[PDB]
Amino acid sequence: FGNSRADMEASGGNSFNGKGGANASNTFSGTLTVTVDQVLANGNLHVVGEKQIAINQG
Amino acid sequence: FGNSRADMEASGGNSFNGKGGANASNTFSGTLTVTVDQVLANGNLHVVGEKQIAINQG
Repeated sequence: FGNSRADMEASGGNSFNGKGGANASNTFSGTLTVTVDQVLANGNLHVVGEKQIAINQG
Repeated sequence: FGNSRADMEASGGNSFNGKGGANASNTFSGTLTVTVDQVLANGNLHVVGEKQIAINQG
């Protein structure tokens, strides 16, 4: 053990941090009058409708 | 990996912000006496009227 033959010192480190995420949203509010353009075999009604508003510059 | 052969660093950005809008309004308040100048086939009355006021300088 003389002459620092067995003296030793070591250190080590390892680090990892990952993360992730996502999100989506949508809202819609209004009222629209549509018209029936087809009646299906079970009585369900296909409906289509369009509202066009022009206010000033569009 | 010596001589910084694999060391690297990059950055990037992209931004966009658009917006728009319009609005219109009108108000009218008053009283006017008009005259019937036509009676339609369903009894509705076509009416026309004019009021002219001159106060001082117009």
